[PDB]
Amino acid sequence: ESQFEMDI
Amino acid sequence: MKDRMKTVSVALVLCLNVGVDPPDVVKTTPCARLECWIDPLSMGPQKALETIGANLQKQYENWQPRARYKQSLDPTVDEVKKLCTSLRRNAKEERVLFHYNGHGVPRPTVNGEVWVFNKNYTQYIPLSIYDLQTWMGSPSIFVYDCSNAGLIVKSFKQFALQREQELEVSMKNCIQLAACEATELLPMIPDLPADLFTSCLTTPIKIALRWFCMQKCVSLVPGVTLDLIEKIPGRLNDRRTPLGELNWIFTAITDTIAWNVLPRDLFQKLFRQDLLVASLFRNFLLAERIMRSYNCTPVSSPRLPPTYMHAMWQAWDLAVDICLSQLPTIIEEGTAFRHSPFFAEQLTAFQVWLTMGVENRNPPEQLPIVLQVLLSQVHRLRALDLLGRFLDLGPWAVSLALSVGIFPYVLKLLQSSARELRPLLVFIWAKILAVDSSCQADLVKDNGHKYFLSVLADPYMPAEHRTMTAFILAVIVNSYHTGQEACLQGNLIAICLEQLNDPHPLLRQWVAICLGRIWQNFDSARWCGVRDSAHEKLYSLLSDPIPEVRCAAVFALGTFVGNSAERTDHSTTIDHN
Amino acid sequence: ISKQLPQLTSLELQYVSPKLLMCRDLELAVPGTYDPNQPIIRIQSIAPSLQVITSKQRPRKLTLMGSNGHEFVFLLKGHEDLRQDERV
Amino acid sequence: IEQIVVALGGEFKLYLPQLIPHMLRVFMHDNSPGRIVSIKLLAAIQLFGANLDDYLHLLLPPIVKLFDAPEAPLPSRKAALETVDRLTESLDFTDYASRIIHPIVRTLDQSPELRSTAMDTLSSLVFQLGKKYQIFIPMVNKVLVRHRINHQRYDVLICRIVKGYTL
Ligand SMILES: [Mg+2]
Ligand SMILES: [Mg+2]
Repeated sequence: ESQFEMDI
Repeated sequence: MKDRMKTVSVALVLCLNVGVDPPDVVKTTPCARLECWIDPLSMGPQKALETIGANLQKQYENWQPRARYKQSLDPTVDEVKKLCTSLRRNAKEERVLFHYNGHGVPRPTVNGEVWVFNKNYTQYIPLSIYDLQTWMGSPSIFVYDCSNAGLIVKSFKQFALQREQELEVSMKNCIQLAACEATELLPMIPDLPADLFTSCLTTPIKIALRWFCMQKCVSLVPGVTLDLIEKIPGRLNDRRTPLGELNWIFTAITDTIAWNVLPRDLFQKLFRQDLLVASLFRNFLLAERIMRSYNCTPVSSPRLPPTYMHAMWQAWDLAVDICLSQLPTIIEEGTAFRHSPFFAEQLTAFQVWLTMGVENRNPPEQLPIVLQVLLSQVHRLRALDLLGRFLDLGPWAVSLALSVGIFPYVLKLLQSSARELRPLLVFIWAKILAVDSSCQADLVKDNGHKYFLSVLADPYMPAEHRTMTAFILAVIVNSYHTGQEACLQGNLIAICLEQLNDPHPLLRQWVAICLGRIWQNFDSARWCGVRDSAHEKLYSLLSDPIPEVRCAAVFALGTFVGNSAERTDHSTTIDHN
Repeated sequence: ISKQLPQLTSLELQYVSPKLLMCRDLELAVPGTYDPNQPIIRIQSIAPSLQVITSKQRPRKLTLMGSNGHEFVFLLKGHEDLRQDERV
Repeated sequence: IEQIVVALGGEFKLYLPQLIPHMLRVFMHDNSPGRIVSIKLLAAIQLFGANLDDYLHLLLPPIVKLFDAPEAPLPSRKAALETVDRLTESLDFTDYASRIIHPIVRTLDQSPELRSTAMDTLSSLVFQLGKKYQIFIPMVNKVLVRHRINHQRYDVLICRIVKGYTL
């Protein structure tokens, strides 16, 4: 999905 | 960005004929025949080839682990035709990447002739770029590590034109990356890898640090050399290690440069549509910077403006210098690794710009940095605050924020477990919806609407945020026509009815508007409306001293009855009253 | 295993014996010489890699550097009892 | 030196620091009839290219001083102008814009003999600077209008910069 990983 | 075409398969075609030097090779002392960090002479003609191929595979998997792998070692003619045909069959509409090495091949001709053969060098086999284009007629990306690589690109374009002319009785879909111009050769430098262009595109670090050590005229960090650079601990994706932080900074800088140099028409196509294309161009900028120093000029199609002159590269060198001054002791003593102030300073500069922003100014150059900061859990609160303050300017400020891709990230932050982020996400979404109400039901397809319902429910939240939340709910209910059921599942009507007695003029207006918008064409909340005698409370707002509240009450009440009357039945009593 | 051994042509000390690679003047005489009436030639360094010779059996070539700066070349071979050669 | 520079394509950077003192001394004390030695040096310098990345700030005083030295034979000043014009194609002269622009304006005023070449030099510098040259537009034009000075490329570049599109 997102181009970059998110530390949700 | 609805166009989400992706790369499905990668073809690795190697011509590393270990032990054979073409007749036009100048040899040998500075040859530095290091390929994929392998020296073929220590393993022999067969083990080395397979080992190098394995490393090339690993280097590509780091960027797109899901790609379909396809490899040929010294393929001739039918082997390539069959490979390209099979890959086209695997995915006929998606992109294919074609990587040609050419180190063991004589300098290319206008036709692309290559030394592929049945283990007998006298069988050069002339090839045809035209035929290669025919086999791979799909959208595709080409990488050429040839010495006179630009010659191939020129022939490719001329053949594409020829084909188009024949069709008047692929040019616009191909992307090409060539190592250097048609009139120059790759450097023979004893300290560099032979596959310099590949290394820059596939391993952005490593050579970047090696170059740093070699290129710097006078080192300012005594004691740091290659013996330590090759011992730096950590995984590339482990955000808290030296290499992790360096990769994060590198990405942020290269995105900032692309944002601030290219026209938007190219930026969106190259750095957002496809993960692999964006990664390759991001690394290409580094390859340009490094190869310039050796009298080589990398060539690409589409052509980009030059970037080696940009000021941001100085920031990179500074960050690298700071990191490396800690490396000795960390290795020798084990001292804890300290993080750089890079992002803190970039946020500070943004904050300074915000002091007095106007439309008639260059946009801030650091929005791509804020986008990166929002991905972590250290400075998230500050980045969100500064973003909010930026968005408080007139609508133009919002459009810029939209053009970089805040939207798909704030949708993810919307469902985090944090509670302290409530007023910030509410403010940001209130402004985005106030400016761009066309969002294709993203807040009601996912669980974002539930978040805002809970936000409204919280009895201790200040009225300013309750008002913004009520606004957001009114917008998504009237805007999407799918939130119509969700607002009933959460008993939004009960909440609004309770909140009709709120002393604040705007909560009274927006709550009444929400109720009016709910009672439009709902069958379920035709019945819920009549069932709870909601109108009985709304008419009391007709006594409100402020005419804006009376208008909102008249709207909600008239809509309530106008739609409830569709049944008539016993509700005709209400209709007349 | 039988597929791979013919492809072995050399060994580097870093993968088989890092302790030798890191030497150091060891105060030991070069194995091939000692004369009580002359100065003792001390071992100064060991070549970074060994060359494997391919035959029915595989001896390895070693080179040592001595205190006099000369190269000394020895052939290292296992699977044989050399005490007979010494007596001869 | 020229032959070595051509042979040592990307390696000359490791040896250049040991020759700079001699080139500088030649520029300071050129006693040839009248400046043929320094002219030969200028011809050699034009081929260095990227090798001057970290040394441009050392070799671009005396060229300008020669340019601003109205005693030397005319071919020397023209050679200095051509040298800077060619160097502009490969090196970043952003930080030296004020250093270069001021001497040229004086030359434009002082004598028509170097007028044509000087205008060509401006065209190359402005091209590289682009919008960065906007801060200098009013001053140079003020001098240009004193004399019958025009140029197809300078005038087009300035009009494009003012309009806001230079591509
Ligand atoms: Mg035997
Ligand atoms: Mg033996």
